[PDB]
Formats: sequence, C-alpha cells, structure tokens
Amino acid sequence: KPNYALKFTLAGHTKAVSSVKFSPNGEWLASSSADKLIKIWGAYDGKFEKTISGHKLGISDVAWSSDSNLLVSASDDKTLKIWDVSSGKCLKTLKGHSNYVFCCNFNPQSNLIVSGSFDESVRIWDVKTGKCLKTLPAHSDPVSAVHFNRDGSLIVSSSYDGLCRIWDTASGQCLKTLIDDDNPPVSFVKFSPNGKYILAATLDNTLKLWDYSKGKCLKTYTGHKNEKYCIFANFSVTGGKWIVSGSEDNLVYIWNLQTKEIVQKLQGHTDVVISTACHPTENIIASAALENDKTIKLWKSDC
Repeated sequence: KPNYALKFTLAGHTKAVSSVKFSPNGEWLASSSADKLIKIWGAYDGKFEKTISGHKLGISDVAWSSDSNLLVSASDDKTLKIWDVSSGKCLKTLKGHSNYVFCCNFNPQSNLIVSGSFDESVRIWDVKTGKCLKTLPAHSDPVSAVHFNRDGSLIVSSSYDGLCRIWDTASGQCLKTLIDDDNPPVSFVKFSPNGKYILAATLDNTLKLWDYSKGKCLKTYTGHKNEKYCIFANFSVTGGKWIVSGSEDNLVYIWNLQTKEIVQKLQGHTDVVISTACHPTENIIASAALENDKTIKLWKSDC
C-alpha cells in the first residue's frame, strides 16, 4: 500500500550506527554511533549539519527533548550526556549506572530523562540538576529500552530477561509485568501514540502489540529477522497506519497495523538495519545500518 522510495543516502559515521531519531519539529535527524559521535542531518534534504562529541566510548541511543533543543545520549562509558544542540555544549553528564547505558528518553515535559542499562536498572534523572531521582531495580538482565507514555505518568521498560514492565514515574512502583505464553528476550519496547498499547520486539523474529490496560497481546508481526540485535520499531501515523522495523536480513519492513501483512520491504542497505525512525508530519522514514554499511537512508512515500 505505501510506496517508500530511497531519496537520500547519508554517509559520515565510521563505525556502526546505533540509533536515528527525528526532531519533534521535523527539521533534523540525529544519529548515534559506535564511533562515539552524534551527527545531525537535515530531515528533508539529508544534508550533514554537524557532529557532537564528548563520550569516551560508543553510543547506543540518542533522544530529543520536546522543543527539539536538547539531546540525551546513552553510552558504553556508563554515562548519559545532555547536549544543547545549537551550541554543541555538554550541559550535564549523568553518572550513576555501573555499566553500559543502552537506552534513553525524555518525558513529554522534558524535565525528566529515563535510562536503562546493562547493570539491569532503570534510572529517572532531573534534566536541570543532572541528579538521579530514582533507581528502579527493574530487571534481572540488561535493559533494552525505556519510554514515557503520552503524559509522562507511566514508563515502560524491556529486558533480555523476557519482561516488559510498566512503572509509575512519580512513585517508582511497578504497576504491571507483561507475560506471554513464552518469554524470549525483549529487545525493544514503546507505548503507542494514544498510550493504550505497547509495541514490543522479541529476539525470536517477532513484534507484538500489547493492550497495556488488559495485559493481553492483540497483534503479532513476523517475516523479518531479529535474533541478535536491539532493533527499534515504530508506529507510522502520517499516512496509512503502519508498523516499521529494521531487520538482520538488511531490509526495512513495513506492516499494516490491523491486518499484520507485510506491505513493503525496503531494499538498499548492505548490513543489518539496526534502527528506523518515522518523521512526525511527512511520510518519511530514516533507516540506519551496522558496520559493513555505515549509511543512513531517507525514504519517502506519497502515502
């Protein structure tokens, strides 16, 4: 149904890309890499803007503040850094995790940051002071993803222990633990835009849409390969309602959300597609690949 075609190929990172994210204002793409760098690119033209540096080791994730002025990055150096994008300044270094920080996000208000780490904990940080507010004993294996819901009241986390958990931001209480028939490692998780559903990726080549309120799996998406890497998944909402994800067979997969059929497979990358992102207003997908490719691709569809 959609017709995403390659528009731009962005080269610059010298090691594996780990994450790509569109700014909320739609003007920019941020990318993180194992080369220890963040790069900023024009969202519509693919034009390289600048590099942001400071981390001592590779970066697994990057996230934008709601006003598109700040980034937060999660690194193997055991820290997160908060960046003022226009100046390039490292505003704060968030110290607390005892091993690799794998995932990070602002809440919608962007006064808080949530992080997940190889040390098996989730941390909630104050953006202004740079202090850790809470440390949640969230999981018994590395934390693969963390995400705030629509109003910042709930946090969802996933882990290689096979659990998705939902946390109350304010109290730090575990409200829910999602358990299916089997519990294979969960490599990614996020709330849906409306906030009633949770999309989770598992390392048995499967994406599941869960009803958060009921605690029941509604839909299942397969065809892609995902047994090893923590690959992002997206809700595409600008045109037709899709689920988007990378794959270890070098393709970007697009599923119809309702019917669960593969509507398109984007060909062009020459290595695992580790990350994808969906532009907030236009029908644009960004995709990034691992170290044998190193490129980021911008794809556009008429619907």
